[PDB]
Amino acid sequence: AQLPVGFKNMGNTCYLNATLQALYRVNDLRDMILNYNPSQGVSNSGAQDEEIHKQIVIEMKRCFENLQNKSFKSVLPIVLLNTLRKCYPQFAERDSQGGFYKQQDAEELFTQLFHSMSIVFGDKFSEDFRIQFKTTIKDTANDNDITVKENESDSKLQCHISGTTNFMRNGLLEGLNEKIEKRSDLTGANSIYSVEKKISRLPKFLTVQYVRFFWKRSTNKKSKILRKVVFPFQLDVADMLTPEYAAEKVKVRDELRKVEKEKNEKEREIKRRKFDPSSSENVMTPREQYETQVALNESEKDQWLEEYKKHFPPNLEKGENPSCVYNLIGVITHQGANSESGHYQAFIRDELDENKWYKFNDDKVSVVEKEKIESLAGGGESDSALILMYKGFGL
Amino acid sequence: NGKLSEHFLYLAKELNLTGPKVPEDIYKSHLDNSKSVFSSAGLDSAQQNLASSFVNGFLNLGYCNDKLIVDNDNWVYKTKGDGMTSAVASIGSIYQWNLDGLQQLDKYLYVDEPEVKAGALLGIGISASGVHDGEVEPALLLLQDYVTNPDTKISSAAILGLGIAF
Repeated sequence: AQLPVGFKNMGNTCYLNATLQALYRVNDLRDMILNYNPSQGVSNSGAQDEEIHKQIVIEMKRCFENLQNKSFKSVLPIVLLNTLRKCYPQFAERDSQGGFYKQQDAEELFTQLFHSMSIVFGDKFSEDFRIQFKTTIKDTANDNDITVKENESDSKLQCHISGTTNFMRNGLLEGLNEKIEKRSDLTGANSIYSVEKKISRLPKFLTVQYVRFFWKRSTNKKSKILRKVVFPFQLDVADMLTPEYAAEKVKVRDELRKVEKEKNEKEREIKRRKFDPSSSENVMTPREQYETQVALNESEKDQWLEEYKKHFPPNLEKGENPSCVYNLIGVITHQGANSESGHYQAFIRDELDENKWYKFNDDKVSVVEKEKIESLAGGGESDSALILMYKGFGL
Repeated sequence: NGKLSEHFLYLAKELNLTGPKVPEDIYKSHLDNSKSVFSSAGLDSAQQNLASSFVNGFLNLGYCNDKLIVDNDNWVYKTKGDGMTSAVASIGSIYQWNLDGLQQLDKYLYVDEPEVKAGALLGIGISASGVHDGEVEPALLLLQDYVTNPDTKISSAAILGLGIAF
């Protein structure tokens, strides 16, 4: 709906801002959050910090409603931050002006936020980020030993960009070849294991976390892996998918294609109307006609999304993506190797025109393109992705 | 005139030709060539709604046929405010330098708003300029009566009008 705007900064809350706008732009997630009332309570009484987790969720409600508003660039993150310190001692850390909080790892903030929603909603939030893997564990020296896990799963996928990488795409491959060792020689030596995951069940919403923070031993400093990556606007994951799962996904994708065309047909017919003047209605600015048309458009777009979801087979399970394609909606980029006082920037795909993106440099709004984000060289030459947020097509 | 009129080879042709009546007539011949247009420019809505009306006037400099556009009362009443005043005056500018097209203006002079009455009088000024010594439809005939009406707007248009026409 209404255009996203400045997110109030006040110093040392850059990281914090970026992650919050990021979550908001997911359509489903926004609504569940808006529809959260303390009357429904926590859906898990498995946590001694059950009450605090409700409170976070409510402050994010506040932020989201105001973010959407074109009027309010205030969202008041002063209280939200306070709450975070109590919930988790990670966020009480690091000396700074006023309270004690400073710049942090957006990776740390994201994992912690994740549990907060998970406890309040329960399993509903969770299924929308669960990744199953059929993982084969074969010792490089003892290939003969093969131990198979089928129930291995994780909420989050790691893209390792250490080792030869030049692209995000390459890095997604390397990320499956985690390497672990095992003191047992009943599994065949203390050699590195090739660990090879295929994804056998996609979630509705996919979280990519760049792993790259490490202490560069040789220079005795914090560093981050400097190797080039480039993130294409459209992602396709068809190769990582196990053949059998992949076929179903290609069929589903076709119904989705039809809606995307009717959505872009009636979109063009909007642009024409605005282009022409208002003609006779007499002692009126054109502006009053124009605002009305802007309002139609935002409505029509939410309506089109609902058509994709209804058309999906009732065979499809909640917590599965309909397709093998995803669309980039939010990039949390990081700058500076230190995150002790590095700077976070946010790129958020525009609602009203998916084509357009708003770069939110904290409070300050500037217009950039989808292309500008593609053209990034990544590394340290320019801003480079640390967390990527990917949305199933048509959701 | 009086030297010429005393001799009396012809009274009328000389008076006309000394006077500005022959200057009205030669232009009539010219218009046909340059091509009589109903052309208007200007855009709808807001303060341009006022403009477009006025602008038709300015574009139809001198004596020109734009009779049918003028004949619509729609456009005239569609103007707002003080802009209504300027609309009726500019109809006079279609008919600038010529008596012919008086009739449209006279209509405004009787009907509705104080605003359009002032406008009618100013425009009759602009049109009657094509005389001052023809003494064929004097400005004075129309223009006396509205001085007497004490309403300030009506009188002002009218006594300025006298100044222009003669």
